[PDB]
Amino acid sequence: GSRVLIFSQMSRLLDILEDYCVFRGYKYCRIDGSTAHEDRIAAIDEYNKPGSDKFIFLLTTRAGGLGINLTTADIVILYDSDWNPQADLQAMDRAHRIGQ
Amino acid sequence: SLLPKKEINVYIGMSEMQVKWYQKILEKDIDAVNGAGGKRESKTRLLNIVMQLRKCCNHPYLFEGAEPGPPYTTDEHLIYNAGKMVVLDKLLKRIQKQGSRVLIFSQMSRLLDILEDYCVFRGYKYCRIDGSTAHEDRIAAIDEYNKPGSDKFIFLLTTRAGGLGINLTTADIVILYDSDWNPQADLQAMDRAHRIGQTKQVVVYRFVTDNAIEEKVLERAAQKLRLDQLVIQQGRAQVAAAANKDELLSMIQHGAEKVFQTKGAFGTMAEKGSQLDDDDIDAILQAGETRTKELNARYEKLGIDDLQKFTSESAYE
Amino acid sequence: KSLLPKKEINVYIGMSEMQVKWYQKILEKDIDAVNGAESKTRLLNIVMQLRKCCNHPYLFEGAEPGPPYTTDEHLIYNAGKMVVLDKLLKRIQKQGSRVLIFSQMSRLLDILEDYCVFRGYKYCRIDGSTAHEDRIAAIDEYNKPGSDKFIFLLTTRAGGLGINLTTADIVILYDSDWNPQADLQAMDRAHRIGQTKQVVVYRFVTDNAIEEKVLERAAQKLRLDQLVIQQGRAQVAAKAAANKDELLSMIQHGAEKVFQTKGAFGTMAEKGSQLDDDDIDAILQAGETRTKELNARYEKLGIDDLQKFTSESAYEWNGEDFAA
Amino acid sequence: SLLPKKEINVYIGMSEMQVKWYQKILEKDIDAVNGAGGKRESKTRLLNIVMQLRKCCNHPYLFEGAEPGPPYTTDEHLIYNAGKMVVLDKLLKRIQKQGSRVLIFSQMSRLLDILEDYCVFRGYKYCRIDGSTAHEDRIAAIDEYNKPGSDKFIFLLTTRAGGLGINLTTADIVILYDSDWNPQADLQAMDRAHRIGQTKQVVVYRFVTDNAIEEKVLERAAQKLRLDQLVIQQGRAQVAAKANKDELLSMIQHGAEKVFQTKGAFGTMADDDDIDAILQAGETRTKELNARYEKLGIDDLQKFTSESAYEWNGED
Amino acid sequence: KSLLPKKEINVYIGMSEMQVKWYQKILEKDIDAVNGAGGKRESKTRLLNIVMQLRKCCNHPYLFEGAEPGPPYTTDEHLIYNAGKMVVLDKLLKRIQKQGSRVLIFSQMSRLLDILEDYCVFRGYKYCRIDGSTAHEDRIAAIDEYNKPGSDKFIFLLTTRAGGLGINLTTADIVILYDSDWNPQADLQAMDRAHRIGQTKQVVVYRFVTDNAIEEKVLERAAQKLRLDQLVIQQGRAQVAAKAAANKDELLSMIQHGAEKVFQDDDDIDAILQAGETRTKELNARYEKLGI
Repeated sequence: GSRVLIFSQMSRLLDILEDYCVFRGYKYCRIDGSTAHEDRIAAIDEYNKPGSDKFIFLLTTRAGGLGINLTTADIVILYDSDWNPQADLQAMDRAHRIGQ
Repeated sequence: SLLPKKEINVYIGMSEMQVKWYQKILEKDIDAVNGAGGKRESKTRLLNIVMQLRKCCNHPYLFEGAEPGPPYTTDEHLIYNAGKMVVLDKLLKRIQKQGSRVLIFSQMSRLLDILEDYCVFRGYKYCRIDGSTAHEDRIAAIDEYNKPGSDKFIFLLTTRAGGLGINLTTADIVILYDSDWNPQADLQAMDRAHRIGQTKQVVVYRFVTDNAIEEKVLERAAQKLRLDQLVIQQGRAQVAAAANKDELLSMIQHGAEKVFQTKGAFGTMAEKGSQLDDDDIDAILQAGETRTKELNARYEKLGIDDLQKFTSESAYE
Repeated sequence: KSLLPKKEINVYIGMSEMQVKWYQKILEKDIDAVNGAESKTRLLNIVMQLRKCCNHPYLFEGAEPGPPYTTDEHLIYNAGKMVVLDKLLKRIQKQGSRVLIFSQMSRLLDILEDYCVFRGYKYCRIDGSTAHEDRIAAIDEYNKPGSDKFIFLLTTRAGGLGINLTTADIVILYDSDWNPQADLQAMDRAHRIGQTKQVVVYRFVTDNAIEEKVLERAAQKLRLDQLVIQQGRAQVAAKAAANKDELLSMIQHGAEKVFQTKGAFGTMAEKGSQLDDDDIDAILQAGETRTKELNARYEKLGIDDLQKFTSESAYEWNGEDFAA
Repeated sequence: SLLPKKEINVYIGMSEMQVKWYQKILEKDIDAVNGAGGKRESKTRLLNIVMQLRKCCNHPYLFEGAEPGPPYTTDEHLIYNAGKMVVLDKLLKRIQKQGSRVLIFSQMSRLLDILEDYCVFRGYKYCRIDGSTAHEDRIAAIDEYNKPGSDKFIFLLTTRAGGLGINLTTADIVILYDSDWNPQADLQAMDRAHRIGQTKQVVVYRFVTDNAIEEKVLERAAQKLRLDQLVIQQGRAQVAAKANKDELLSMIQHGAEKVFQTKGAFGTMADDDDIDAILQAGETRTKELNARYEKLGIDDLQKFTSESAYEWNGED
Repeated sequence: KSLLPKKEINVYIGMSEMQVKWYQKILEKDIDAVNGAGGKRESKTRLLNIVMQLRKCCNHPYLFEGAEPGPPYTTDEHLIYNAGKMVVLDKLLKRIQKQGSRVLIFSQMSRLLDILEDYCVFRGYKYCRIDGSTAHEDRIAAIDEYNKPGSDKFIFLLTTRAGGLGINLTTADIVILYDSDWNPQADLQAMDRAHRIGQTKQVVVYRFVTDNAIEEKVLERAAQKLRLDQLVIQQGRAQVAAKAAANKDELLSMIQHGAEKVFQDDDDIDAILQAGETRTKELNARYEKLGI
């Protein structure tokens, strides 16, 4: 019953995970960080909607910005790591913050 | 692994004798007690009342002519005439029974004098650092209590006496007979036994005269302690309020790929083309205010731990 | 009196086909620094050129169609912000509202001057190169009851202290200052004591370009300034000594119960002078309980909820005069 | 058109003679003034002290042996030994000048005896009804004051006989020397001038001894008046607590249109996630409903009587 | 001890396809009163029946005879998916039990508790029941069975009638009002079976409401009845203060006022009326801002 955020340095790796989530029939949203502000607002709220359909959320590590909330997920997977330890540390803090 | 210390407020009452002296102190200057006189009065008058109530919450024998009439003996009245002594007597007894040793701190040296007579009365081996104690003396006092297989049991100190960095990890219990006005002072006295080298769980007991002046004293210090934490935790804010290479690099690279992709006009211009009817403007303003709310409600809620840029971020690679 | 809070709306704007060409040209002429390779002085130039492009291509020389330089509709449709502004001003006038227009670049106000003349918009202007007697002539000519003027062009760092243009209700920040406190001064030329109507502030932001990223970094420093404010309040209260009233509340606490007490007080009354281990276990149990409850009350007071004596905020004007 | 009345408190000091007697009252039972008696104590002991301070705030001559020693003569010290009488003299002097007629009420019949001797000293024509006055007598006193071309100018009355349903609109100024514990009794005296038939503006002047017992008394009556108003305006809240023909129709009709249109299932029927959406949105609608109604008053919740008179359908 | 204020949440529910058919059938078989043709006196009685039949429909179609497929009647999944409230209840109970909470379920209709009884056995929920039936049904025995330490029970089915009898059910923390009583004080008296002295957890009250149907309009009329009842209480309290005579403390504070200070021109005479009227308007302002 857990919900997961998955972070990556490479947007073309998330392209691979997109085809994976379709191959396994997983519901998901995605923020490249090279998306749009309104588009990623929708991706956030749809994942946090009380009663959300989605299960996985595809993210790039430095994408969302500061202080977005994805506490409706409880597990974070860092597919690969940033050079700066804070970028990964802030990726965990999407889930590990006030409201979790 | 150093275990976090256990700090417990032990709320104590007053003996019948203390109530008599507590009433007299309040009575001898009842005008200032009820808040009478001018607002121009210097702080000296009220502060004198605070001192007397503080001494009275410690031990009545700090007032001359209090101890039962001449000749003077050192017996059980030294214990049962002060509520803190009664709680301390069974507390110290239980501390030695479990193989624990204790540091006892106080603000007043005349109270440690009272505790000296208590320790001799009960046959407790003890050491004392006063703040009126020479350097070579307290060195030997530290070593005596820290000697392996030490004879001593209680260590009597004033909250300020020793100085920074002295080590008393051969004790695991700390008893604050009375509290200090600045919380860092009491916190430093706990860290005489709660520091690297301490193996056992440090427990700190703080004697507090419930429903009197010392309970109200304690709330203020707890506030000033909470204030200090907010300052220290926010100490990173002013150094953050220039521009990193990456910060300047992110400003330029932001949306630059989408610009190179574009051959005609950008968003608002490509979709509508430099001509805007009322409906198109209305969407622009509704979309902006919505993005404005979500942006402000996201950042005005943040804390220092999210805004603080690590120094390793400058290590651009 | 009642001063309605200011409504600040970010208006995200695209770029014209001409802007895209120059924006690409700027990125291309120094693609080496854009890629990642060390001096920020090289980057600070790229930033300033991109800001000019987000504002107007005609700020670059040779951009406007060659001589003669004629003022027509091309002054508008070649800049994304101008297209939005022309229709925004058109609606502003229809609803009987007057607008102050600020900018970081005086050469942009020059572009807006040519626009106002081309559209028949009566205007005034304070450039920070404007004499005091010439400033006061523009202030009064704009504020006089039944005034003919409609637009007032000012530089964000014009540096007028205490200038009053409350006869306008709309403020448009054509581009944004790197210090959010400077823009808040420009807002508080209409949104100040004396304003009777709803102040609406439009902040033009070039979407999906450098101006959108600057917008986010401004909110970060804007919040950090609030945190410094709160650290200052918590710092002042922490070093503050007790008042005569604060000392009084400490002395008076429980004084009535002591006068009420004839025998012993509290613990010494509950089980006098000799305490078994069951007595100590009850004191320590309730004592550790009251300690946790006491800490919980104070562990919930954060910087964002501090007793404010002076009511400053990073989201209102500093009173600081920004004459650069 | 009946003009609303102006109510003005006149805060009055006391004379030195009043001060000495105000002290003597508190001195003669300073143990009770300090409140050192038992709770078995009947209200009488403290009520006696209250009455004296009321007598003192009115006029010192109400005490035995207070007025200067024999002989008892009507002089200026009848006016300047009482704080209220000093202000009353100039107020009566100015009211008489502007062609207005005044009703003067009081609690104590022995004070009307003092105003009895005062109006003789000043040459004011007057009437008086004590509440110890006969019926046919107080008809002649009412008519004499209300007869066209009346000689009288002042009307002395106790608050007892004021509230009987009588009519004194021929005067236009009401002076309350002292106030009753029951505020609705003074309002019975104000409504002697301020009622049907009054042609001029009715102004009520209330004499209050500032910084004394009468100032605190004024607050107690001001509370009881506000309490009286709250209970009157919320009175119909109980009959409203005890269904219409229009409510039953709206109850039945609420969703009937949306129901008839349905061809499958209804709103939510047409996952554990599916329950978290309902509970969250249901809590939101609950907040707005409770906030909207729990802030309302009887002006809204009260059903008018004509609301039960279903007549036709505004929207078929 | 700390008794947490109760969280009351309206759970808005739709209707199944079967309910819509019956809800329409009720409205259709009696359209003259619904359209307003009822008249003066006869009409009011006809409308009161339609209300009660719609409430039966909002509860469960099987309350109407001939609704459930003919004899025999077996308890399967059709007992749940044919009623909107049952679907929400089935998953809500699934969450309530999983988080270790025990739930009281109230209802206006005992024949609906009959349906809920068939549901609990169909799902394996241990339960007790009080119908307000005083015929050989000792309600004391079920209370003790539900409160016993380490109890086997999970659900307690009650009629809103039998709830307000001074019975104590503090071992449960969740109350679900399947349907609501017309008198709000009856439901509040039903909530206090769990939310009373003895409760240790946060009491949450779920009120099932059929959205966009008669139950939603009833919900608003209940908010009216609940709020003005508070006003009558406030009037009663305000009534005592107006009838109350002064206490010994009230008399002493009146006497002591200014006692210590005593022991210690027409332009101007007009100033009293200015200074007095200022204080007179000021005095009234303090009390006009009180209100109930």
